[PDB]
Amino acid sequence: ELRVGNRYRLGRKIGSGSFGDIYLGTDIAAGEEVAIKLECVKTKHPQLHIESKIYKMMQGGVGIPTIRWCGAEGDYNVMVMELLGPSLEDLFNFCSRKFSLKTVLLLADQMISRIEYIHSKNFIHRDVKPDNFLMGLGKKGNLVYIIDFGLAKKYRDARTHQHIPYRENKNLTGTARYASINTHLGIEQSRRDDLESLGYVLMYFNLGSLPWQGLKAATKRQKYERISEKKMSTPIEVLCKGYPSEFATYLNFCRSLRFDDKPDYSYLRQLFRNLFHRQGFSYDYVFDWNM
Repeated sequence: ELRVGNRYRLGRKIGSGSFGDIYLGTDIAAGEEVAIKLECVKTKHPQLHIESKIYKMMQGGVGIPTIRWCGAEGDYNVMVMELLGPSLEDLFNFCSRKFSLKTVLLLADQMISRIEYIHSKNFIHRDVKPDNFLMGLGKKGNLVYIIDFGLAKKYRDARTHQHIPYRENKNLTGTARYASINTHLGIEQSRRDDLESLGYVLMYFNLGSLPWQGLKAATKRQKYERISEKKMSTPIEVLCKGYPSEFATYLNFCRSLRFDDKPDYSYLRQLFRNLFHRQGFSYDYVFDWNM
């Protein structure tokens, strides 16, 4: 059988992320199913080792997947990770593409804390999207994980907390649908941009779709610019109309952060936490997919 690490049976391809493909694998020893990321070694700028080092720096964090093994075999760099449960996009589809307010708020609280944690380790994620959040397994089925550090970048020095300089003409990184407005404008990303993207993700869960989704386009350049210009032309107060004002406050707060500002994560969490209590929700972690 085809094995990597002389321990991991390789199975079918199950997705493609930053700079590499993801495969199902089986810990042929432990007997557990795993996820296996492969990067073709035939490149002048390999990334998987860099990503692995970011994960390993993160593993003191709640909701960061465990790395099981890192190595090079034949034509591929290999990173084996703990296999988690479905992505938030998967669960969104299981729930026919609408989440209740309570689920969105329960998710929002944990997703802000994952991003805060990454920032506390001097990195920005730069690919905040529903597919990059996965629920845990078993007694960790209530826990939201964040994955994929292939687009991550250090935003400050560990010692001085000197922020990376302000720069323009930086290329777009992750998905267009959730990119911050500044990212469309080619501005270097910082902490504010991870959080603004989360704001779009939350409104996506509330609405079923964002207003810059499904814009008719013949070529694929004209589909991106219609995303960019609909996102730039749709005020937050229009985007969040008919939803609790916290979501508009969240997005306005994130859009108004200065490039090098430290976000007040606690205030953002309390915004949603206080709304959670006003709606009379309880913390029983019964998400839409548990019903």
